[PDB]
Amino acid sequence: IEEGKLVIWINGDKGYNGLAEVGKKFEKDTGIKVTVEHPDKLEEKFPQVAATGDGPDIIFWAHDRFGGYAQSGLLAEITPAAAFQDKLYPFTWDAVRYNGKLIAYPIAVEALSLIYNKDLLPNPPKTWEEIPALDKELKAKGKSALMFNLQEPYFTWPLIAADGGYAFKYAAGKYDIKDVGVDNAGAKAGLTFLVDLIKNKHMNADTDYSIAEAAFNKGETAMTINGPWAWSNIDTSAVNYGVTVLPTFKGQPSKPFVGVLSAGINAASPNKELAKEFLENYLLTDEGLEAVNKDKPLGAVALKSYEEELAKDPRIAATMENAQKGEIMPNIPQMSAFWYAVRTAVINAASGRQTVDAALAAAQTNAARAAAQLYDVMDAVPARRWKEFVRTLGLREAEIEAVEVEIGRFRDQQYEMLKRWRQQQPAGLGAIYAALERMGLEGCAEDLRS
Amino acid sequence: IEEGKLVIWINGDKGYNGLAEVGKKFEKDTGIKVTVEHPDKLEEKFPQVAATGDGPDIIFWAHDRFGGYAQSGLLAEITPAAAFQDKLYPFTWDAVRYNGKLIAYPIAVEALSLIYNKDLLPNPPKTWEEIPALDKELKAKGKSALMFNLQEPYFTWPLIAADGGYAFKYAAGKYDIKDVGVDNAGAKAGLTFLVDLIKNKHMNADTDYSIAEAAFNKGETAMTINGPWAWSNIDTSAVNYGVTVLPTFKGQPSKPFVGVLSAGINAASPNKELAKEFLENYLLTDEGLEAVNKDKPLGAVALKSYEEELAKDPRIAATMENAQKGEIMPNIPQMSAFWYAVRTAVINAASGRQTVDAALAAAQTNAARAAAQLYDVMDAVPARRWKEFVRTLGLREAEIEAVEVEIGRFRDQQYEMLKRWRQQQPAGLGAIYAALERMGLEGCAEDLRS
Amino acid sequence: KIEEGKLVIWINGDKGYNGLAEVGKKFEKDTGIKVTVEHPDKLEEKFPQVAATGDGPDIIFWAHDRFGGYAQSGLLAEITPAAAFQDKLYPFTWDAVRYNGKLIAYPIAVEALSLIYNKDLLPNPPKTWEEIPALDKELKAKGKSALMFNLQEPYFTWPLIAADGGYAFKYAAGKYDIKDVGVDNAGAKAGLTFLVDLIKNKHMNADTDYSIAEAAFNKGETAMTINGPWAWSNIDTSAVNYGVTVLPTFKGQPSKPFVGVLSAGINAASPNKELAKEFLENYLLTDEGLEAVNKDKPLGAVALKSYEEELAKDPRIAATMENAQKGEIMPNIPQMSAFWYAVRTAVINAASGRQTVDAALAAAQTNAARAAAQLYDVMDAVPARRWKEFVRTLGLREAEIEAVEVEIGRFRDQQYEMLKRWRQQQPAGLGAIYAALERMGLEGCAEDLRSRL
Amino acid sequence: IEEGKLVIWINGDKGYNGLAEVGKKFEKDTGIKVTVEHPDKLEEKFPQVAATGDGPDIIFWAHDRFGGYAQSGLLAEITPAAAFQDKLYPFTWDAVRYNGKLIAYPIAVEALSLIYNKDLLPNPPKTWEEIPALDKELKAKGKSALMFNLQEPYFTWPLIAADGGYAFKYAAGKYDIKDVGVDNAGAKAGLTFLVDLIKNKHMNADTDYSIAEAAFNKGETAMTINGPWAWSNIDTSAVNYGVTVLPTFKGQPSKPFVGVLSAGINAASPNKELAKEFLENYLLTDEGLEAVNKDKPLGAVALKSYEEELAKDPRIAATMENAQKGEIMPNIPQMSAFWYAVRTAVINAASGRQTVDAALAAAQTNAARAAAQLYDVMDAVPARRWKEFVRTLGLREAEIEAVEVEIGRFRDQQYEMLKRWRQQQPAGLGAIYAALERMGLEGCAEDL
Repeated sequence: IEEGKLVIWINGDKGYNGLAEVGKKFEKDTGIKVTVEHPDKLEEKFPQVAATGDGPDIIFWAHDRFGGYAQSGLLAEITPAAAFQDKLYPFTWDAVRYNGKLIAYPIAVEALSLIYNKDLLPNPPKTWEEIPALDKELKAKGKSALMFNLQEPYFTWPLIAADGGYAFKYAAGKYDIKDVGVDNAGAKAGLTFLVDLIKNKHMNADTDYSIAEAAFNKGETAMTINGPWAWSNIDTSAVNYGVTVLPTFKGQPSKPFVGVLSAGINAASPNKELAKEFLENYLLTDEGLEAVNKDKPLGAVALKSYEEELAKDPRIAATMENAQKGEIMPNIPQMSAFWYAVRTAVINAASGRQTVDAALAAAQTNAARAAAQLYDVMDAVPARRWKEFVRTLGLREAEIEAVEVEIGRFRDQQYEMLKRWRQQQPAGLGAIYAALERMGLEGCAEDLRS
Repeated sequence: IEEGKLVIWINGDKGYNGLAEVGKKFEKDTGIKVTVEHPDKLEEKFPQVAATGDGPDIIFWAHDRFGGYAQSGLLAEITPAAAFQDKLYPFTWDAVRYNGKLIAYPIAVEALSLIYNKDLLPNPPKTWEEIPALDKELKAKGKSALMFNLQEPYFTWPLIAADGGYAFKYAAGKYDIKDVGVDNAGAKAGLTFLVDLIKNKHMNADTDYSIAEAAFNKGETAMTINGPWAWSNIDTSAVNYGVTVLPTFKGQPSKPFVGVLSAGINAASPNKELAKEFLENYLLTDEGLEAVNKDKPLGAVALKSYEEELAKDPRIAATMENAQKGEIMPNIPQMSAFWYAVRTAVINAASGRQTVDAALAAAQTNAARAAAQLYDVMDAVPARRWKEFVRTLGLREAEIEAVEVEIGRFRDQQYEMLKRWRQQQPAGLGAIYAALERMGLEGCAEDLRS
Repeated sequence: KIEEGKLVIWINGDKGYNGLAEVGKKFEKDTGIKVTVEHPDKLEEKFPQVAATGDGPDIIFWAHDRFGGYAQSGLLAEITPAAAFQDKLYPFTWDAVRYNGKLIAYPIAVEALSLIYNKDLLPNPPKTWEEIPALDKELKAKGKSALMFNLQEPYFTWPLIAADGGYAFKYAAGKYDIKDVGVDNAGAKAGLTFLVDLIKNKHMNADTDYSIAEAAFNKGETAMTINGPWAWSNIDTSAVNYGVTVLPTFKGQPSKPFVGVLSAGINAASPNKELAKEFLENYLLTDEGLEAVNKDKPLGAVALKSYEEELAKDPRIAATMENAQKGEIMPNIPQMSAFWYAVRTAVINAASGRQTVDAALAAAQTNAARAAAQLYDVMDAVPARRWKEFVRTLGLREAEIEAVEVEIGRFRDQQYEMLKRWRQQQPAGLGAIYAALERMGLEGCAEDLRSRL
Repeated sequence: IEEGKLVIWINGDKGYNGLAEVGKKFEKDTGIKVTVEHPDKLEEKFPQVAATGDGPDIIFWAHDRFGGYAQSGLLAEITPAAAFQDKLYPFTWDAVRYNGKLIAYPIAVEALSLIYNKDLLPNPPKTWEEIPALDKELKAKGKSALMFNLQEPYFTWPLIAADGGYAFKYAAGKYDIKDVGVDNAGAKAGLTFLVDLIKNKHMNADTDYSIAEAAFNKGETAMTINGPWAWSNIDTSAVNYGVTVLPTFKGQPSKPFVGVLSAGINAASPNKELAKEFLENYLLTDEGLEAVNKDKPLGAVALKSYEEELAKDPRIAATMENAQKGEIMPNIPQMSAFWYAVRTAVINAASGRQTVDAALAAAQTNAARAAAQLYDVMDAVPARRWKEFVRTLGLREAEIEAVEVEIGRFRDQQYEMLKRWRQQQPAGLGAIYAALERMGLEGCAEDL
């Protein structure tokens, strides 16, 4: 990397024009040129260019991917003054911590909230338990009380976690990966309540993001569950809506997963604290944070001073309230195995394939097993290119030869090769992604995101 | 296709500008404007657009692929006067014959020849038997007598056929498919002679086209076996070279396979007698072939009058001499199973995996079975995209479901789907290729052309 | 190496082999040539193995469907009965022992499904399938059901699927047209849709099998079942007072059960074909010879007319024959195994809801002539680790094995291509796979595969 | 099990009639009837019948299988007085030890030795390094110096271990599984010496047990490597032979694996006090051990008093000398993964498919991986009976469904089921054997 200069990588949906503008208020005080760039698959190019010792000085992305980055040492430890740490809400620091050391600056905070049609329903329920009675009263007008995406567990989790569910237990600054909380009594209570809504025809097991977003925006439903990304389409529609706290369940808050957009500094940067005075004293200010929000809104932000003027908008105040009541999304890569197991479980419980107890007991076991993720990779790559693929991944021929001399069948060898490769190299630095391009299988890469 | 104008498709390695000039005098006498276009992957685009009723009026391509076209009735039958057929060499007409009917006009003919470095070897051997002694005499000089591609059976076939090998017996104008000649005494004699060269380290089994063309063009070897397509890179190269007849084996001539560049006309063209007036009266003349040859050389051509002037080049005289000693390449679809079988046999014989008699006995049985080609397709497509692939091929949902309800395991379903599909749609109309690009997996497409 | 100047008969152990032996020793008491009757185990599968060598018995007794495979591999001699003798037996029975226009066996007995009803729970059995839902309602108030029969095997559901116009393969000229299957036509959809409707209206269960249904009827828990004459013995032992009658009509047309004919063929390698034709025509296919076998174990209904109207004084036997004349002869071609496989998938899937009726029958239509499913079953019946030993024991040559392995890479693909190539040289089905698995000490795999035919 | 009675299970290979005589001198002094029985594959029936709480009171078997038994607690812990333990050779006690606890009584000792034709070679070499030079001198008379089984690593191991090979490190009473020693400099030295013998045509890579036994018994070779089980077939032949210490390599002794025939007591026996009184006071004595030796010879025994009388046979003294210079075979179940890796490694080095260093580096990794054995199990069971097989093994339906909900392909599911099953049930209790027979798959049982 070139020294005496700052280069920022920001996602293209974000307010990159306003961000660069803070860089000119920074550059006329020191003379440091800021070029902000919005490459694509930035999250996925950054760890590959950074493993060489190259890339940008500051990386902007959601906090969950920063834990994988920090595991292979691609992010520098940050050392904000204790006075500066009190300028941001404390839970945002938990999201940007990895094995006891801070690795980035929290910027904006995002969580699900309850969105309701003010015309069909002036005062939304404060408890999940009220919703079945209110759905019956609304079905007399061809309306329903609540529709939201029941296919992805991100949307059903706030209820499954309210009474005591959790993904991976967090103590001592580390996530215990063999301590998952989807089989406890609280998760069973939440999923059973969600399953009960479906058996009492208050919701349909087939509702997905599209069906629910259409229903709410066409006035057919009184409430939905969605994040600030969906506020734009509700603006276009004629619906007059409000955003508010998620309903309690058994008296406790729904816990949506919280995602924190964060600014990390490259461990291979020579300008490490010339970058951090830009973040602490020029961007994480009331003035500099407004330049980015006026380009494209950040939603709710971690810096208290600017949050208290943005929270003059009840929508943003609600998002923050829901975030402070929620659960920080773990920044470890094992979160993918968790989503896979929990998604099968909610699908299976909602349809009757499994009881609630069987669905969650299976998800409990399968949340720590990585096999399913590997078998999917093999079936995303054409078998004629299997050996080339893991050579390109970086598994050395000694390990390859060790597999081939005792494993006979071809598929068995590939699984054993991929399994042993994942045991040497943790996810996720975009390695599987980077390999498919050097083989000319971007179509296969493409599809393996989905 | 538009009526009252001609569209020709010719490959880009061919002299399309000179052909266009022949097409421009054609319009000075006719008023019919002729457009020459050189799309890529044309062998594969033509049968797809022609099944539509579309495409060009005339298609220029190697005669072997016209048998598949003619199998689906995609090319118009031609009936040139006997006076005109006597203008071209008689064996070229056999190459454009299919089910007793002529389906194209022959243009140029090409076959392998012996290419020798006249500096390291003034008088090339007339017999294969001379070569071991001459390799000894040159390996004391750090060079070798002969290197040629031993990976593709196209190059080894002239020796296997000399003493009595043949692909499918040709009697009365039709190929007997339950009569294959790769297990006879002559084929075994020819192949063990080639294996013995390897066991005496006069050649090594991993020489391919790249290795051998480099070796000859940098002067490391005295002889190679290659076609007229390789002459120009030898021109740019510093080696002073000659071309002549292939060596005999056991006193009989080597029999290379002959390929004929041919011009068929679209069975769905409304401009068919305008197409046959252009080929018969303007292109297949000394003047029209000279226009294309001055653009890029055709090599040896089928029209006797112009071949007797091109043959003042010993290079071209040799190519025709070798073609007349060889055999026309069969244009039937079973030729794919044949090449697949024979390539396995030569590779396995040259490397020692099999004895000569076992390699040829297998190639004999496997010569008519196309199963192997289907299994390769399965491992060229990622299993995640299988169902989209056979839908895109045109296999209907009733047949896909009929397979899945009866056949349990995944690979078995994959094969049964393709098998049933190939029974309704013959090869090779470029269906499998067109489907893969249209899913955005050309990476899989190219690797399957390979 | 068969014996001359002697007769050896093979008959199944359920049949009356002692009675057959006396007509065979009464045959000798006029001829001087003795007949040994033998009831081997799995005779049906040992015969084509020893008969392909040129050995085995001179006469083979078995169901007619099993003889078409034999006659295609030339293991049975064409028979030449006089037209006068040919007129002594019911005409449709001769259709059953015909293959490529030539007669290949002698018909002896006839057997088909019938409607079996509890005379105490039900004085008048319904004569239409359409009556059954109303009468089932009426018995479910008394803890009973109207009708239970095996819904796992399509042999038992076919009579209803065939009533309104279903058929397996159309039989014209002297051959079955294999590209003319009749399980997707309007009549099949009507019959199968009626049967699924019985299930979704809780008048029957999709999981009823032969054991469940025989138990229910024989303990009086259900008023009707559908079964053939083999099951009459267990209903006799039970206390149930039962009758046998014609199957119900559907849409006004008769139920069409499949007809099976027990037949006597002669070994193509026997030197005693004239001695065989002498015994069957003049000693067994007579009223004595047929009463001697019926005296040991009942044959049911018989093909020779003179004796049938003597047996048909038993209403049970009269009903099986009436039902047989209303049905169609089971095709004796080898594609019938693929047919059963396809239709059984279809009835199972329609009755359980995995498929709609339109789709279940459309798939069986396509799959009715394809044999691949049976080959993939064999691959998963043999442990992969013993595959090469298995195909050697079948008789597949090493050149064929090696030719597959050099061209095809993946294991399953090689396994199928070997069996596929093996089946192209050796036709189905002479029980070769069964005999090979036993010679390796894999009887467990052997039976587990016979469990499925 | 019946109380006030002894039931002993011994293999039909051993002198069971002589054992029963020791068992009736026990019945005339106590009044306790002893039945000795030789069931078939008792090795596999015992852990199945012992887990219900049944089976025999005393089990006689090779010490290797007792570590699996002790891992599931099927054998009683013994605590013989130090006075008794001093009557047997001390290394034999290490073989009947598991997690620091004694689990059986050592009876007999067995190890490979160097067998030489005293006619073709009066004084055998004491050194492996002498053998190439000595082979050339014998190949002038159509003979060879040495042929032995090179397909099973049991026979090649003594030389690979001489200069520093080992399977798993033995700390104080447990084998460290994150420490395998077939990649070290000494293992490479021994295996390279053996490959060199092959590349210099002193041995052929295809020699197996029969070829080597034939060659030695037909007089065509001067030396072989084999155990005392082979002395009888060499007696039958006309060859006049001797038995001696294995050759040293780089000055250090060859270290063969030693196996100890041992007597364990059923954890469910109500007669454990009577079992130890029979073994301590009646069998493991000079009187009682020769009563079984008269029936069929034990070889070398663990009891010093009686071994010093049998070691009057130079054949037997050599067997013991080789065992005291060798190492006890580990009784842990991970030894199957070890042999699998090492057998591939020696084969591939001997054939040229791998270099010595690569073959040994591969076996180093693969010695701790059990995947290969699971895949082999799947291909021994017909796929139509995979799910029934995993039920019969004892994997519970919740774990089966957890696989079926997430894993798509059938082969993948059975592998995941079996791997998870092996992680909740250790080897080797003969479970896979018991399951295959209860399904009617005896062909599948034997072949496995």
